[PDB]
Amino acid sequence: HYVDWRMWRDVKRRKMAYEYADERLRINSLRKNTILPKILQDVADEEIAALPRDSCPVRIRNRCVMTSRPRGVKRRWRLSRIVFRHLADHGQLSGIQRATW
Amino acid sequence: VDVPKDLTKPVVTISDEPDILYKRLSVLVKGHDKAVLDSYEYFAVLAAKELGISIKVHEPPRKIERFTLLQSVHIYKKHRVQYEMRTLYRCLELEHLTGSTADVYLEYIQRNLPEGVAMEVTKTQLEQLPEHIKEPIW
Amino acid sequence: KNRAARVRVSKGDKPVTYEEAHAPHYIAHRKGWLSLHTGNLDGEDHAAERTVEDVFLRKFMWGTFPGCLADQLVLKRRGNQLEICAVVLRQLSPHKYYFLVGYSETLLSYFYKCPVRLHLQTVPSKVVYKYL
Amino acid sequence: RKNIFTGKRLNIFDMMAVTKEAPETDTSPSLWDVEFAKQLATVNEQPLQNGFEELIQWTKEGKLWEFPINNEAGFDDDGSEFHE
Amino acid sequence: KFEEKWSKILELLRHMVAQKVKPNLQTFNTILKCLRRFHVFARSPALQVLREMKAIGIEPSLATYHHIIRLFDQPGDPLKRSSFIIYDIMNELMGKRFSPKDPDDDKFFQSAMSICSSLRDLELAYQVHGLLKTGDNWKFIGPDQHRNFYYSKFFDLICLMEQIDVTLKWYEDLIPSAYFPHSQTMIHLLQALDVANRLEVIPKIWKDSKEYGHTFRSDLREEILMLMA
Ligand SMILES: [Mg+2]
Ligand SMILES: [Mg+2]
Repeated sequence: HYVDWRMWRDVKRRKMAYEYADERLRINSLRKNTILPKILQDVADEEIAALPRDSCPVRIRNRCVMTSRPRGVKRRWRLSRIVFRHLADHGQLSGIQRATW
Repeated sequence: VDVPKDLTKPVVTISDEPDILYKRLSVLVKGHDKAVLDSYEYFAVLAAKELGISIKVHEPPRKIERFTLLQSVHIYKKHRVQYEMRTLYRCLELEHLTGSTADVYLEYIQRNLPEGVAMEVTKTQLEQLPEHIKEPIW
Repeated sequence: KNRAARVRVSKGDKPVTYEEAHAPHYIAHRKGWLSLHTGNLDGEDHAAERTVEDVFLRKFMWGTFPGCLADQLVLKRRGNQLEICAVVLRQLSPHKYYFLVGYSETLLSYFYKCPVRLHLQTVPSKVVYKYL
Repeated sequence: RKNIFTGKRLNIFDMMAVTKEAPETDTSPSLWDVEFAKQLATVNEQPLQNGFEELIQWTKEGKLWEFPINNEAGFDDDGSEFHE
Repeated sequence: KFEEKWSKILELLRHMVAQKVKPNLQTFNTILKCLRRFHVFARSPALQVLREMKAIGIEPSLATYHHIIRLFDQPGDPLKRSSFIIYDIMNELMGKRFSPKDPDDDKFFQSAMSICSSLRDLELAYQVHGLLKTGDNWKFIGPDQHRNFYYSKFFDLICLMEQIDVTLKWYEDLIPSAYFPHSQTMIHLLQALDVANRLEVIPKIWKDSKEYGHTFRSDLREEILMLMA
């Protein structure tokens, strides 16, 4: 019942990235060093690259939770500039007022 | 004419363990409205005087966080809207308290903390040197 | 021209409320805020979750009290509590108000995991600030 | 001019000084004992008479926070010490 | 007949002591609750049961005293015995805090007030009600239906007996904060203003009646007009 399929695909991505977060963390530690042998680091480069694509955190997009807008999103409220203003202009956001100086 | 002939009071047992000491008790309340803080100050100061507590009040400088957004849904870059959140502060510096007195005063004012008002309570406790620190072992 | 939260003038036969008659540039000069919490204060957290709860509450109450709300809600948070203050009309019977107060207070307590209390203030008719 | 308590009484039961020292505390109450304790919590049942009592009821149930506020309430990390 | 039942009950008691079984508060309460049917005869046996409870150091709860007053109470005009009993019970109960022991502990106050109303004794009702305010004993008054009945017999006895200047202080405190009055209470209050020649308050007793749902009570409107005219 999400806004659109683009939103639904990001929900799945955030779920798969939460399951492999530890497995990816432990493998990257091996790659991010000059201590272990190159032979071992080469095997970890193939193990983390064989994990599903949607497990990668860079493929996540901070969309608006009300409209699924990919751009123009405020991270503190997780809303788009259009929805944020609609609530702020009606006095529904605590403390938010218009600036004049 | 109708009044409870006898009243029941909550039991306050005295423990054998010693009580905690507090050199200072700093209470920092935030808010978007200044009169709500001027009114909470009057309540917290008067509640300290009746309990026999030393209190000092000062007003830290405010903070204003601003940000701008596009006015239109499409194009018209030049035209934008600017917003702000104003955070006002009020610090209540108490001194020379005990664990029990602070436990009571804080509960009294924390419960009556009005809407839109947060609090950061910094507690400065007095301790004594541990046993291992008295003399060296080597 | 600017349009946000403005009720356009008309012949003079349209009644409006106080909050509905003032535009966004009066929100801290002649109006207050309909929701009051600490999320949007400096150094505070969880301002995004408090907003989704507010959006849902205003809709839950609009469809749970259909045709009864005289003016917008006023949400208040004091620690764990969540106080909903509403102005309602006097058409509905009090028997049905007490049912909905207990049904909403309970359903919302189990949904948001917080003690919820609802305060009604009945008015005979929708208060009118002026006619546009 | 005679008090009711003073006078003849039934002498079937001998006066008891003390009760049994240790009962079957390990044994759990039966259904008859769990439902009879629910009838003794109803005699004193009354509607909330004031605002303070509502807060007291909630606090006992666990819905309302216990003051003064402790940010670590209900969170002990398995009783782990700093050296772990 | 009671004489046969009394012998029967004593057998179970003798078996209870013959099997190393100790009685509890409930054991004695059932006896008193059962003896209610024999109003007249069980009067003296009842006290013997009470004395027994004190012997084994079993503190009578509110339910115990409830089963006694109901038994002694009987639809009689003299009520000589009932009067002496209640006076002694109060002196024992005076200045005490109670805890829930028997499910019927709540039914005490409703009965005790009924006794005072039948006896038309106001000095005793101040002790029964003064015992209900000590500590947290106000929680034993009981459900709504028991609460309305208690405050009716109580307030109806106030208007009849005490001065009018004090009767109006009880009418401002109880109503509506405690109970909502019934058409009869408004009448009894009207018959007290007449006795005190303070008929200037009648225009106010009618306002409050409409606010309590007695706007269309035939009997009430037929007694307010006669008094004024
Ligand atoms: Mg990106
Ligand atoms: Mg413009």
